[PDB]
Amino acid sequence: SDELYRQSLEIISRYLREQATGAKDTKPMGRSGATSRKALETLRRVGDGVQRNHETAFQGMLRKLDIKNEDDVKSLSRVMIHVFSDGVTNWGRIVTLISFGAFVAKHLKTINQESCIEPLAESITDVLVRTKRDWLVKQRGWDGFVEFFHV
Amino acid sequence: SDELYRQSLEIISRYLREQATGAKDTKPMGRSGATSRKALETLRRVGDGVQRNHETAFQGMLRKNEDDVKSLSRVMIHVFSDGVTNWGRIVTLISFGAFVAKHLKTINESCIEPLAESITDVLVRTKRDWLVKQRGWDGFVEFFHV
Repeated sequence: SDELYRQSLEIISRYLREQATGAKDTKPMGRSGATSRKALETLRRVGDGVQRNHETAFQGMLRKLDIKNEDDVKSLSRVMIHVFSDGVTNWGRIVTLISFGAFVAKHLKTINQESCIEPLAESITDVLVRTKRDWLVKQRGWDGFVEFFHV
Repeated sequence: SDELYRQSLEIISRYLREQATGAKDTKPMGRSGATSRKALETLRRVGDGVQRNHETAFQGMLRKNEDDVKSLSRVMIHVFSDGVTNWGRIVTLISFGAFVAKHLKTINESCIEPLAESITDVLVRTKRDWLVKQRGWDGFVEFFHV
């Protein structure tokens, strides 16, 4: 029973699969579906923006990770943990994480490997919920996230 | 970070340790150590009781080796999800984990810590919100007061 992990995995998996397939998973949202939806919109705008402002960096990182199969998607946990846990915990870091997640998912759809898009998301979630939990709790979670990127 | 995971891991690992070796880790606890110590004392009491009452079933469960310590995860998750979510089941998990730790303290101490990490992982993941409720280990000690 980890609501934070549940909603996080929902939003993240939805965004990473939507960024790849190009289609919107119109399936009904779970609990706090309003927050999840708004979070998905925020991630759409801000996330795509980040993917456009850091194309070179994401491309080079993807080239360096060399993700060709599911075992690689399993192994990238350590490096992800190392690079992400820079100690500096800001929402821009999170959005960067999920956006590169989406980039990687796109590549994983380019290569015949949509089968790896779902576990990847989990890994991402598994990091964000473990490394920066108490922080996320203190920032009112996704409710803060949305409220942070309001224009 | 995850203070719940940290404190839980400390308490669990230290109980499994003290039970497996007989010695104590005199090194002071981390944050909210006042609660962690009492949690360890409580765990000593009711936990040793639980073991001393469920020895047989415990002896049966271990029948089904550093390569399998990362494998007990699944069956532990399944069996833990079985039954109602009460403090007694958590105490059961920790006590049994302590006995399993004893087994490793006899057949070979190298596999105790990853076991503690597994226990803590299952507990704090499956019963996260229930544990952030009950004020955590504070409520754990409040449950078995006196």
